[PDB]
Amino acid sequence: NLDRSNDKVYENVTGLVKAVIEMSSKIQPAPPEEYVPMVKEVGLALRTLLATVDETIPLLPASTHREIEMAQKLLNSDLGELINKMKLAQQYVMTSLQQEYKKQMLTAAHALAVDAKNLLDVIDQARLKMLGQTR
Repeated sequence: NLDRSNDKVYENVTGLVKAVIEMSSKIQPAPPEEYVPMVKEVGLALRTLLATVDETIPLLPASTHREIEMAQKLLNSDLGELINKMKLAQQYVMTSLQQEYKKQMLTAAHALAVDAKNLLDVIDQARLKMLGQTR
């Protein structure tokens, strides 16, 4: 119901989600020299999203602000948890425990994606309350 043609928030949340998805789908058959740069991708995507959000806050109801900020905070946290796991799977490279730590990357990542999506919903709301939509 909201025109997206010039909605970066959306556009960026979409990138972040894709980054995750493509990483989580290429993860199992892959080596560290392949999944680290993938994770870096997620980061860059997350970073870009966050900046965009920052500039958007100044144009949304002071009310919402707090939540959006909290939501932002989570996203960062998530990425970290991901990076930690990535380091782990990186350590136990060719071993009996690699394919197991990778599954933890998967979980971390998926969380990131879910929260990224919620950030969108929170902001989508601000946008609607601001544009003055009915009940």
